[PDB]
Amino acid sequence: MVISINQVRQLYVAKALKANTAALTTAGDIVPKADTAKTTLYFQSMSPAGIVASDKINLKHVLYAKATPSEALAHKLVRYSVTLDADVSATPVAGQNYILRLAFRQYIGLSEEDQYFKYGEVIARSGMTASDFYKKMAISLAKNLENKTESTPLVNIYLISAAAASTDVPVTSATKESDLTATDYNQIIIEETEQPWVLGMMPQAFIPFTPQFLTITVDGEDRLWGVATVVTPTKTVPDGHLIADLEYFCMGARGDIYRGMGYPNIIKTTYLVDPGAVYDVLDIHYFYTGSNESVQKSEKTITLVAVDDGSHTAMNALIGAINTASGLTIATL
Amino acid sequence: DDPVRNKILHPMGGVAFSYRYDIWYIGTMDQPNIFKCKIKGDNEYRGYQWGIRNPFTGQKGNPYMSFDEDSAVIHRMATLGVCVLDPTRTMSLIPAILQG
Amino acid sequence: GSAVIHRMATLGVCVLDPTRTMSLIPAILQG
Amino acid sequence: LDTFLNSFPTREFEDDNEYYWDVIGSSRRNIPLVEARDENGVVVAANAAN
Amino acid sequence: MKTLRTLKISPNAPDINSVWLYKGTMKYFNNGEWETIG
Amino acid sequence: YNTFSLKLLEDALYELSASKLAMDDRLFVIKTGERGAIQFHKEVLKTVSG
Amino acid sequence: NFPRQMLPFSKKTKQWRKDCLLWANQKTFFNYSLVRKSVIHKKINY
Amino acid sequence: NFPRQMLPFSKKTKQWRKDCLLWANQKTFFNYSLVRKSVIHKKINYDLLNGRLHMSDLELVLIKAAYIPDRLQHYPIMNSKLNVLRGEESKR
Amino acid sequence: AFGGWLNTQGGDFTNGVTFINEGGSHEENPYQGIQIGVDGAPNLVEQGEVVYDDYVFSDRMEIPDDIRKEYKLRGKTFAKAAKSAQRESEERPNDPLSTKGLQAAMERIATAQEEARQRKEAHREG
Amino acid sequence: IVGGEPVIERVNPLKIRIFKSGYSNKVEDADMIILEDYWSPGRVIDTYYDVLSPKDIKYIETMPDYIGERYGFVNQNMIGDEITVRDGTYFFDPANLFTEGIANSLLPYDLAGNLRVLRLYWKSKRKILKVKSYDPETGE
Amino acid sequence: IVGGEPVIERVNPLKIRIFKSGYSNKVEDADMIILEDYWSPGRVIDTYYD
Amino acid sequence: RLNNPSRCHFGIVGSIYNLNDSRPFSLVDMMKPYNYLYDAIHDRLNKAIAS
Repeated sequence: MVISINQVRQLYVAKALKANTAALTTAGDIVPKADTAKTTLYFQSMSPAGIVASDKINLKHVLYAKATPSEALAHKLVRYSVTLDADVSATPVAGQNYILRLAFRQYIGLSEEDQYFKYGEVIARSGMTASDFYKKMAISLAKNLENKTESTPLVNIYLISAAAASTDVPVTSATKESDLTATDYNQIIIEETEQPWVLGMMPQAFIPFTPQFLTITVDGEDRLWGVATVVTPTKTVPDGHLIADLEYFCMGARGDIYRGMGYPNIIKTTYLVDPGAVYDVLDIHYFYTGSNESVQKSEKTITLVAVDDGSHTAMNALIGAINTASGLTIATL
Repeated sequence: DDPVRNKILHPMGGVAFSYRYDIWYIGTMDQPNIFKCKIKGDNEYRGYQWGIRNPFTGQKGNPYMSFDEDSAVIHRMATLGVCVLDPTRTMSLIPAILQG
Repeated sequence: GSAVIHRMATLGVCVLDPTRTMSLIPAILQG
Repeated sequence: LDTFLNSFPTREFEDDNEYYWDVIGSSRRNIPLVEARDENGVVVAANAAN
Repeated sequence: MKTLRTLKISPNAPDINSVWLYKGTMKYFNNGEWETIG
Repeated sequence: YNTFSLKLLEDALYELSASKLAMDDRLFVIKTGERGAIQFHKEVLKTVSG
Repeated sequence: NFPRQMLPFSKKTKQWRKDCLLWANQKTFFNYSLVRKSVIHKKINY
Repeated sequence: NFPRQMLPFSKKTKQWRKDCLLWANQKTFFNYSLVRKSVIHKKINYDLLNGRLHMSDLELVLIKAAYIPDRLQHYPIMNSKLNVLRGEESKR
Repeated sequence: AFGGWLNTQGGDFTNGVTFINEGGSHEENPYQGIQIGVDGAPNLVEQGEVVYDDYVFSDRMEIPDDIRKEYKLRGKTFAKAAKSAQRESEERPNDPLSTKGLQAAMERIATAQEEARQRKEAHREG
Repeated sequence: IVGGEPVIERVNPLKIRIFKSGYSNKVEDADMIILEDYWSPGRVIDTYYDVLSPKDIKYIETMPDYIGERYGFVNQNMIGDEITVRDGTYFFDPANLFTEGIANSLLPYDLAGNLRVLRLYWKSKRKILKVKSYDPETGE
Repeated sequence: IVGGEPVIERVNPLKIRIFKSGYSNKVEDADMIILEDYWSPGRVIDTYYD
Repeated sequence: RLNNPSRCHFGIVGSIYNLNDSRPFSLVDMMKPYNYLYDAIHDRLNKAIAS
């Protein structure tokens, strides 16, 4: 992907900590170096082809240095509880067509005007209860929204039994009517899903949606049928792809601006971050001002990424290597 | 009908700003009711803040430097307004889901 | 302002085949 | 939204920071009553004679 | 809000948008079925 | 679809045409079979009777 | 609004020509020239 | 970037002639000419002859309201110097 | 009327060529042509021919490959080659170099038309 | 040549940009002259009745109304960002800059009902040929 | 031309609205010109009797 | 006019006595600041005469 910068940004992956310039042996290590006079901070990182230092931060010219966990970089997949409006009708009426429209708002473009509309429909009959309705509508949407012919994964739809009320029984286009065997269904949850991701060519993005209901005649007046409340999210997309697309961008400040343009002739810059791991991010945003009449500041920032093992062990040990060496109070996360 | 700026959807399909009725012209007034206000003739700014070259206007060389960077910053400023002399010549009818 | 004359230029020298250039340098100018 | 705002005319203002326009009503008016009094100075109630 | 212009005397259900009259009943189509008055 | 109703087809084709097409560009020529032409006949016969 | 002048000669009917005058009615209040001073400034001079 | 004028006449097309005009609109209002002055400098000299005195051209400002206890009345004594020389030229 | 003319800046500037359109073919037009002049007296032309200095470039003929690499013609017909010799001189009617460039180029297509008409005449009578 | 006849007009020296001359006092020596003005719609049809597409007439004919020396101001080589305006003229840094803005350009495409006519005249390059040909009669 | 014969008057510079002039110092160069005066009833029939 | 079908105007002909595309600075306008100063000093003269 492509991000915005405050006049530069450069990333250093902190895979291991060595605290001295002689122990930098394998790829991806970091050493935050500073002298005893607390005025200069730089990071000597062992790249895959030699020891590379950072821009020399003047510690009287830092602006903010805050470190962020990996649970704050997870886009939560929102849910939508599709139910019958019980004030309209407690049981489904035996004549009307019960059609539900999903209004997707960013289907293949970025703009809210590149829309997509997908549907599911039940003809309700006599004696059909609500649980036989939700069993018959989650298949009528899974044949549409979770089919094997579709270009992209649109949504993940589920059913919830009233006895369990917390776990979801997932419905797919191949799920038959005898697979969903419960007489106590009470809602249909439609959840956002993880779109595809390519390193550098296709960023991480999401297609939003709103379930909207079509009008049925109850008594003699055409009323709305359903209600759709936003249930709190349960599934979160991890931090592996936002940092790989961030490193792939920020390696081009210190390196080749083209990435693979012209392929007999590319420089294979080796990337160190794993897209299958969750990462903590620390940004030290600083500037430059000379002792002259040129008092305008040139803002810069340095991003340090490190692997999270659940308890933020590698990042809080990296912060403690920066705070004692440089004399800043980066808050441990 | 715009789904980019109008973001509240209406339960009867489509956006809720499209269910708003507005009668902008009622009768003859003998003047413009709704017109665009503008100061001293359109007045606009086209500033430029550049160092040793200007990529915007395509200029190398600066006898009077703005700063010493290798940059160019454009500034544009404009002042503008709209007027309704008689708002009783206009009648609105708004859906209440847009919240006042 | 200060009266500073700034000047800037880009350049580069390409040697295509450095196998066609031979040099004998004295040993005191190395390492 | 741009072609909506193009059907409206223009008016040059002499700078300044604010504009006023004067709206006018009608000269003809009916005035409510406080109370009527008869010849001897006392008021006319509702339950009185002519 | 649902106009019913005709009335049909027949022992079988004539149409959705008419009113079915048997001997001592008046059934009309509402709620997916035939509900009688009275 | 499981069962064809024109409430599904007129709202598949109004939401598509309102979001993607202009006003005079909403002519939809539907290709179908012989049994689908009678199925399109029976739903609008239920609509026009309404 | 001043009606359309990009018309043929046949569509410039009596109601069209009456629309240009009723537009022009009450337009003598304002000033519309970039190289004239205002009528409240020349009446001071006379 | 001004387009290349070192072309054959077949490559001076509809879009090339249009690209020369989109350059003159967009880029140039430059007013960097070696022998002629700047447009705000000439306009002050014209405004002095229509009797408008710019207070930012005779002092550093520390007003904009059209009254004398913080503005300065102008006395047009340069017009009658110049109206002899445009009067003699008309009578030559 | 955009045929060989530069109608700009309030005036009607031509470069000498008379682009002859909108009449009809010699069979299709009822007056067997446009009849531009009374000189022979019925000077007849059609929708494709162009004239420069009372010389008609025919639109019904074609360009031989022998007379294309010689004289360096660009069009597939002699009329459509004289419509391509004046493309520089269309936007510049009063340029002195373009009037010299046109008249020198118009005598070549005038020469090449007389060469192709002679070759067609000699082959058919043989 | 305007309207078939030769015309002559004096050019407002605040409304003519003379580029690419060589310390020459003569305006004829310039390579590139841009003339901006605010023409009426009646004057552009007097001049360009002959080259304006029917689409371009509908551009003139779809104009909102009228308005009517503050066209609009440009400042190049700005030392600073701090600009002061609410009456309509732009006030700047005291000695670093102009300190005030008196209109320096004709930026808005329509003032009053008057349109904006930008004319660009420029010297381009034309490839020609010099041909040495002998006289047929004598050896010249 | 009034009364069949050409006349010439002066226009009061308070009673004319010159529209759409192009920074011209002339009055013939205007696209629209409004003349608003008050006329005697004899002058509105000396001019428009026919 | 003979070549333009489009050059037409109305009967109204006139001219503005201005300088370089400006609003005109008349003779009265260039003497009006001095006539306003005459009235204020002929005021102080008249109130010195009265007292």
